[PDB]
Amino acid sequence: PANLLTSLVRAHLDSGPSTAKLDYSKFQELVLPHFGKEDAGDVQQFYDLLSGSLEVIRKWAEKIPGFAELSPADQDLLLESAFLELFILRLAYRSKPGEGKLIFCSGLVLHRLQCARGFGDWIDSILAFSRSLHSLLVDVPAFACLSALVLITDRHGLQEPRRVEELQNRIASCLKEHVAAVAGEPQPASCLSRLLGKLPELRTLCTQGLQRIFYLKLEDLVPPPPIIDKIFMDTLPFE
Amino acid sequence: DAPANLLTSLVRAHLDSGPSTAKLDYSKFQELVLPHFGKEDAGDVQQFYDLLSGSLEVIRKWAEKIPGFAELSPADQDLLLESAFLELFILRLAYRSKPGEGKLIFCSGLVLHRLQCARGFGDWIDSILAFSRSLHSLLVDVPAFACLSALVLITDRHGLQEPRRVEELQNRIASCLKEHVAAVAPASCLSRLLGKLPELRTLCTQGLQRIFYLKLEDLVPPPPIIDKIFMDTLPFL
Ligand SMILES: CCCCCCCC(=O)c1cc(OC)c(OC)c(OC)c1CC(=O)OCC
Ligand SMILES: CCCCCCCC(=O)c1cc(OC)c(OC)c(OC)c1CC(=O)OCC
Ligand code: NA
Repeated sequence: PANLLTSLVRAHLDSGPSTAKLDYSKFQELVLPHFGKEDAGDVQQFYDLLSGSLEVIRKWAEKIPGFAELSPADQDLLLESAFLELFILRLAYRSKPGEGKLIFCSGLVLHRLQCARGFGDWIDSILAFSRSLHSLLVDVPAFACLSALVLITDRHGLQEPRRVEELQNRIASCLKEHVAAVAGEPQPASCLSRLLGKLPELRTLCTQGLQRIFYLKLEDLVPPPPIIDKIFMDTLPFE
Repeated sequence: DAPANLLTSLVRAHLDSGPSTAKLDYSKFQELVLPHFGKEDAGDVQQFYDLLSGSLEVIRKWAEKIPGFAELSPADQDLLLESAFLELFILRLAYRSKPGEGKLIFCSGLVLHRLQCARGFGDWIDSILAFSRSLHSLLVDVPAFACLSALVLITDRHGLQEPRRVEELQNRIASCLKEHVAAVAPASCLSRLLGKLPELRTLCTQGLQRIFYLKLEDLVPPPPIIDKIFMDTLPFL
């Protein structure tokens, strides 16, 4: 149970690596003593980790009941506008901040110190958020709704903002009755307002992502892939 | 007119572009403010912008005083000014500041404590004060600095209509600087100074990032000419 809750759960679990398909062939806890200060390699990896999730988040979104029923312009705006947030949220939930382990959606496992030069201090902020997310001890169905709710949310330029809002309300309702379905002791709506407290912090983290990309576009060692670029420019709110 | 003529003009342009020890404005200064670090409100951001704008109006009038500059084409004067503004704002602020006391001293005469700049400027201001210490330790005298800042401005820029008249004027100020440093008694102070250029370069980048961040945040609109400088400098636009 139940039918919305189970589709979400399935779309979530299907959009990422099983425990058995994790790839450690690249993971090095020891690296340094060095920097890039930015090397091409760092930057090209940063961007490749980013692009990797694109196709994955896009197929995940399609399995959300109702998402395929929004206008195609609305589907593309939600996806573009939520991309960085979904990338951070899913990374944060997937990773293991106690050990400094980042686990990407391909299955690829990397150490923080392997990510540092590419992501800059951003990786540290993501890790902090992941530490905080972990201690909320959020279950899979709660997570399945939370990420869906990051995607399905009001955005400037929506064609059918009311239909996006009814789809979001179904999801929030599903969430609310699921975290109340674990009743004793909590049943609180404290659990709830704590998990929902994680969305603004996420938006703040996304801004830090846009900051890193601005910085890398500035130095121009290696251009972003056009779809990341398009999201950067389509979502920077300023002729 | 008819001592030291180009040099005299440079010094005189320099000195009239900034405050006398007597004209320092302690009216907003507080030796201790307790800021909420990492965040900023509209008065913070507006002061940051005003500080940038007033600096550019002042750099404009100083430039009008460099012999030859005001006879460059209008578009050339604009382009030189817009292209060097961040460099000049950082170099001039660091040169007159008092980092041993956490004091930023702007061209208008406004004195502000590092703590007071934290919210508008973010980390950038701390890094500018590092460059102040770095600059101050080279003991660049005022006539050397008059020539140096002027050479930051007068330099090749892509899109000049009259690049050779700019290079002609660049040659004039270099010969002028050389005469001066030879009149005041290998890898030289200038070589040493050129060695600080990467610091200045990074501080300009850090300025461009702070402005990006604040535009993203959008508490208040930026001044048009500052916004145009930010936008013109982006190599991807
Ligand atoms: C390489 C750095 C060495 C340390 C010197 C620091 C610069 C300085 O405080 C200074 C000292 C002067 O007197 C010697 C002077 O001329 C009157 C001068 O120009 C206005 C300045 C510069 C200035 O920007 O102040 C105006 C408010
Ligand atoms: C044209 C593309 C060049 C990109 C390089 C970084 C641009 C920058 O930081 C900058 C931007 C400006 O305008 C935004 C500007 O004038 C205010 C300025 O003063 C020299 C600098 C400083 C500078 O160019 O030297 C250190 C980097
Ligand atoms: Na992902």
